[PDB]
Amino acid sequence: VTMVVVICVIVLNIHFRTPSTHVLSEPVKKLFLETLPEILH
Amino acid sequence: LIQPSVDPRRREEVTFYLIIRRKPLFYLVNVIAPCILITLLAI
Repeated sequence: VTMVVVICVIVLNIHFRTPSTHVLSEPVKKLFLETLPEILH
Repeated sequence: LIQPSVDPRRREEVTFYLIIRRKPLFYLVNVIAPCILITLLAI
């Protein structure tokens, strides 16, 4: 449960990122939007 | 064998000592580790 809370904190950090605070890297975007959505399913 | 002090004008005893160490596994499992986890969440 401690590990899941840490995971939830990280996922909320990922969710609430904005252009004015972070830069969406193209390798990161391509990995998490094209590869892993296909792999998981 | 404990002897009493000399009387200018307590009784002699035989004393058995037990130096014993606690085995703290129960408190490590039940108190310390959850406290570490809660501190990690507080970070």
